Amino acid sequence: FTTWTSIPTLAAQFPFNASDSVGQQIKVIPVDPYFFQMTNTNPDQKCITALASICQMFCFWRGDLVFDFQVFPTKYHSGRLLFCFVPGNELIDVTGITLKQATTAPCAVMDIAGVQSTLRFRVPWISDTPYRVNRYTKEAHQKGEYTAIGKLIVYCYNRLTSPSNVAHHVRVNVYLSAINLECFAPLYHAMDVTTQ
Amino acid sequence: FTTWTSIPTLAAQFPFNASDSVGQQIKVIPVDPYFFQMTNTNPDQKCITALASICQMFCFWRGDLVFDFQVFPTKYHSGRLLFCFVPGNELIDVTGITLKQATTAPCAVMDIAGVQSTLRFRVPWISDTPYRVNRYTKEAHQKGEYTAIGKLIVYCYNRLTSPSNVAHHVRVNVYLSAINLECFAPLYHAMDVTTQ
Amino acid sequence: DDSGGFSTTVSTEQNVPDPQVGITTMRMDVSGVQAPVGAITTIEDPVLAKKVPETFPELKPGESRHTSDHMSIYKFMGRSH
Amino acid sequence: DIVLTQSPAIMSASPGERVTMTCSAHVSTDYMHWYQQKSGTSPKRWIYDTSKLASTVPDRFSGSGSGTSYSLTISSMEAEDAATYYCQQWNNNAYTYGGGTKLEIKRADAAPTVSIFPPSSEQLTSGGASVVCFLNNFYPKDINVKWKIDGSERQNGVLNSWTDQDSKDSTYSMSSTLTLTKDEYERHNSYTCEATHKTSTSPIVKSFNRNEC
Amino acid sequence: GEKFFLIHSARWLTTHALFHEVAKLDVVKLLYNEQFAVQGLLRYHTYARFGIEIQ
Amino acid sequence: EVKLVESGGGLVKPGGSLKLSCAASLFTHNNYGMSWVRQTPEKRLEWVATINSTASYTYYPDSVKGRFTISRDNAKNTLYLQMSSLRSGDTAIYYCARKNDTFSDYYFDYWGQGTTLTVSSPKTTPPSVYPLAPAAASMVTLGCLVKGYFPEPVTVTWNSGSLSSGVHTFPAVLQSDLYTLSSSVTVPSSTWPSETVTCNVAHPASSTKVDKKIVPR
Amino acid sequence: GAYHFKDPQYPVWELTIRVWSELNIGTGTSAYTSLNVLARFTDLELHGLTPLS
Repeated sequence: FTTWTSIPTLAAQFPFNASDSVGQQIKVIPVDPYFFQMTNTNPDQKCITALASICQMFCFWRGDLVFDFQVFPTKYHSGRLLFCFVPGNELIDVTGITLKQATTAPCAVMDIAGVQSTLRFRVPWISDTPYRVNRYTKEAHQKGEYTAIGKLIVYCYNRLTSPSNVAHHVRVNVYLSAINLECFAPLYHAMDVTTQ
Repeated sequence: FTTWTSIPTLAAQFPFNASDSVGQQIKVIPVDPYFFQMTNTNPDQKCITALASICQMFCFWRGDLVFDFQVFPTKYHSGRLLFCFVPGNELIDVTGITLKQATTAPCAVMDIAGVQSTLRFRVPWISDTPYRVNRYTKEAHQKGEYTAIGKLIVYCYNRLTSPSNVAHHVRVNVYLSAINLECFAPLYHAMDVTTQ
Repeated sequence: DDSGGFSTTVSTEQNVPDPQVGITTMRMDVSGVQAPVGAITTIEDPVLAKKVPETFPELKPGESRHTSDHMSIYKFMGRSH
Repeated sequence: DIVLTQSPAIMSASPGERVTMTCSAHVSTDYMHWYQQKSGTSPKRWIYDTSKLASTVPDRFSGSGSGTSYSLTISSMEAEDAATYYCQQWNNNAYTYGGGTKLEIKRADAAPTVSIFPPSSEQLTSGGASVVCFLNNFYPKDINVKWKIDGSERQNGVLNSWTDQDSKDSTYSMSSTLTLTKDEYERHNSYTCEATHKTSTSPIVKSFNRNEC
Repeated sequence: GEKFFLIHSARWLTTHALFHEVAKLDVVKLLYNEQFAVQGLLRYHTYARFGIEIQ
Repeated sequence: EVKLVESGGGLVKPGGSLKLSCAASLFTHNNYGMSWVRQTPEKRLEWVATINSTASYTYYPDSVKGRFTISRDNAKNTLYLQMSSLRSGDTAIYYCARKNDTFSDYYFDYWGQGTTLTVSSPKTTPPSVYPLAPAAASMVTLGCLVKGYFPEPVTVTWNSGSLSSGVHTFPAVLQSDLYTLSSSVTVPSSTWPSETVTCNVAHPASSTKVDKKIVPR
Repeated sequence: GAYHFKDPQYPVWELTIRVWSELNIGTGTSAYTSLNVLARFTDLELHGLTPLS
């Protein structure tokens, strides 16, 4: 099955406007292979990633995930982003973290212009249990069993300075893949779009 | 005499506008060393290439010709051209050839932007007779004796996409030279400007 | 070459079948001291797309407890449906 | 060979809405190319291939369709589209044209202004006459103008003239000429053209007498 | 037989929305036409086995 | 910019012949096939002619085959269109058209200004222009009535271009072998009857100029 | 075993081009760009010549 899981597919989509202050939070991502939010109208369908259509058939999962951010700038914009990873679970109160407070957590910066346009971001495995359960079959919550190892935050580390005859926003695609992955205990379940 | 013939001189001139559709024919060239069309007003003179003022003194000629196209763009335009060579003689009906129909003939594409600006185009020798006669001394036509090995067509393979603060056309010069050339049977004749 | 053509730019082999054994096993730092060249890349090059990424200091996970692997088709679909 | 059709004839639209027309053939065509005939001038480059707008065309226009049905998608109607479109097929030989879709800009309802003139004396000494009725600055285009001739209506001799949409006030104007003879003119007294409006209930009766002056 | 052919073109605008399909074409069917030079071999034969290059 | 200048045209009786010329410049003609497009005033459009680079290939539709003759002049860089066996179906406006290729099909780019051909058998008639007088408000409409002309192009301009913004030029109607229009002008109440209001009438076929001053009744 | 030209079963390959991200311009920048597709065969093998056109 690793022929499907080790190939990155598109999962998310977000813009980077020129009218944001330094330290504004752009997009939050729960860290799990069950995440996907794209959809289409003609025909009526909810799109899926390749990683979500393997791990939706197992009770447990384990391994490092690889986020790939791809920007689409011109040659003439400038600015810096700050990706931050907070360890935990799928539900904590995360938007009280200020920009200076995010440097305690492991983080990395990205320069927009240049000849490279892809940042491969490998998330380590930080947990207290060896395997992390699938819960989306159930309906009620329970403290102790979870679906995530923490969340990810996308900040604005430097603003977008640009000329007049170019556009005012740069769109970023978010890919999704895995490495050193392991699953067991099969079942059947159809996923649903996580509306973040 | 090869000290004159092996040096490229300017022969033709044509613009590439931003308002042409894909598949519009820009310029046709009969393939012969007798071709030249530039002129000047002060003083009144008809310009000549170096290749035409050697081969205008011989009854027969043979060898491969080398067309050199030189563009003058900015760094910020984009588009592609399609040079096509149709074998034949100096008179066929050539403008019925569509853009898809031109790919059967030997052809080559050119990218405008970059760090190179010159395409050297070597035309092979395709004929049924070993030597091709000079006819411009005579006045009437005759089927069987000709002056060309075919014609060349310049298409528009991709359109000109540009910003606003640059110009809207790129001019292209056409050079002319020969290689492996052979002539014999001398005479005297003064050429005249081929008005295409 | 069979066709007698010419090529300097390469679009390499894509979607390698069965790339990795799906049990967490071993074949010391995996990532560490050396600066990450896999942290930044270009995804439009198929040559540079298959480079193993790293950005944080990690090490070896270990070995699983259950013997057989549940990520092979012949053991997954061996169960009837 | 084969002939094209266009399903609307004259479509009106307010600025800021969608406009959609359809060109269709009975033998399936591959690539469809459109043209725009402005009033008084020649058509130009409007649409090369199936979906490929020209150089000087704004981005809001579009084209689609394959086989039999073909459409011209306008997302936002604007004030610069006062012209006539044409579709053309481009298979084997004939390259036949469409029927012609006259796109006019919709203006709100307005009352017609009437000023009817008696014929001049130089025409009345030439053996004939032309009782001409005027209408100015009215909407819609289709209006019912009838003559009131001693209480009756005569449909013989009616000459109606029609302009296009003016590019400034977006209004329509009309002539209504009643062709007569010198001695046929001198039988009636009551001359009245009335304009049947669709929002105003009664047609506006504007009259004059022949035996005046 | 093996020579690059121009089979179809399209044009990409600003007004096309996200995930819109610009061009949808059959690769094998458009090569089978008289206007190309590969017609002269495929017209008189019946079966073929081949690979496809795209640019 | 591509320049296509048509020439010729006029009043041709049925059973005659006429040659036209679209002389273009600024671009090379031996890359371009040329054609002709017909503008009948009732139904639109119809395409009639084709000749490629050399003068060998001529493509006509079914109707105009055997009636028309086309020939290119690459030395003088011009075009021609020899029409024979004319009748009233070809009373129209003629454009010279330029062919260009798309991928599987063809395409036009530029059409010229166009001429005027009318096929019928009356004589050339100068017009008879008579005023339009009322029998009161801040806006007073005036007008000239143009009547009795067979050649179609006429020029009705108010005070040689002074009142041009308030003009309602009504089109002409063919009635009993006579065309008739009525240009109506918008005049303020202070101009009439205190100043001069006179329309120009220019009939270039018969070369007649009739100025009609609107007088109060 | 092989493709049949004069009576195809179903098309072997089907090329597709989707808009991966939208095209954005400013003022006066041209609102379009052309596209082209090139194609050729590799390793052509023929079998069984037929007389019928």
